[PDB]
Amino acid sequence: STGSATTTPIDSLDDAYITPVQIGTPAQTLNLDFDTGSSDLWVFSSETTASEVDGQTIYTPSKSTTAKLLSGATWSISYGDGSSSSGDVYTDTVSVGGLTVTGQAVESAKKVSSSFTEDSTIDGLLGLAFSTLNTVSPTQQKTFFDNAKASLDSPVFTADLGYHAPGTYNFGFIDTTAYTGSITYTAVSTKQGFWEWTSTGYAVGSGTFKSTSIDGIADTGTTLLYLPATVVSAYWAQVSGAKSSSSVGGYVFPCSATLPSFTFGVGSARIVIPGDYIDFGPISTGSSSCFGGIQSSAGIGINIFGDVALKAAFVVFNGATTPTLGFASK
Ligand SMILES: CN1CCCc2cc(CN)ccc21
Repeated sequence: STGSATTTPIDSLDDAYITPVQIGTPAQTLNLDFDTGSSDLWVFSSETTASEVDGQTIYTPSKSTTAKLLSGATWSISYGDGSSSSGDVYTDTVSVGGLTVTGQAVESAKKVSSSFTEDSTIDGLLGLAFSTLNTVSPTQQKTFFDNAKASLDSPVFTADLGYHAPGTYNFGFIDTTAYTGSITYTAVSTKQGFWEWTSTGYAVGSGTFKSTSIDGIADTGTTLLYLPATVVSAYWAQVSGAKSSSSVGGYVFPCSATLPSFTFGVGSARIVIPGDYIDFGPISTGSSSCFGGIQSSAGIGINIFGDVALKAAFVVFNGATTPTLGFASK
């Protein structure tokens, strides 16, 4: 089997991407945020505290003839920014782009943090990291991809995120028309539950490539590119007037600036992030200070190749017995 679904930016900055997901029978379509940095499929639901729902589409398990309470199971996830959601668990039929999994754990939110309530376009997250990170207790549950894997033509999914435009998540096949050149594959460590890999270096604009190992994760659920402070300082030093602002929470730059590209290495290959992809717009409406798309990871504990980096590439998440990541230009 295969599946193919379009993923659409939630706003004009590409802060996140939503993909329609069919849950239950008859289908209830929710727009979920496919997250390769986490491993829970959770949704706003008829069980979510009413004051914490503000415009999201909800899953109502009592209206699905295939929903079944997973007795005794609860979940609770804290994200890296401090956001959180928790609740109970149903199993139900879940389909993405024509690919159907029966018995998928659908984690129904009873509580969500304000950051989620405020995002009316996101109806939940569909985790695509390794199932070892799934938070369901007392019986950990598998991700949608893990459940689908054996049925897929090939045990892979691909992320092809658009810049200011829709893109595609495919399951079970490589679309060889979706990228240019060849795909360069690189090793993955699953020891932390992430799609963790080592970039071979970077360049700023037309500058020379610096060969240096940068361990990080491929994370579709994070917006920005978080890299070591040395790398990030080298990037922003090429933007006149750019500076790190403790009050704003990162590097900012004059909105009148033209930003240089940023290149990262994948083995001997190179992925170029155009300068425009690094502009996240005014820090507040009407400001002439703009927020940068490359930020320091120093306070995180891990480097994160988020959407800023991934949308410059066609990315293969190869879930074979020994997983690997593939990157191609496009
Ligand atoms: C608060 N917020 C809502 C928008 C989508 C989303 C995704 C993640 C996963 N990195 C964390 C928070 C969050």
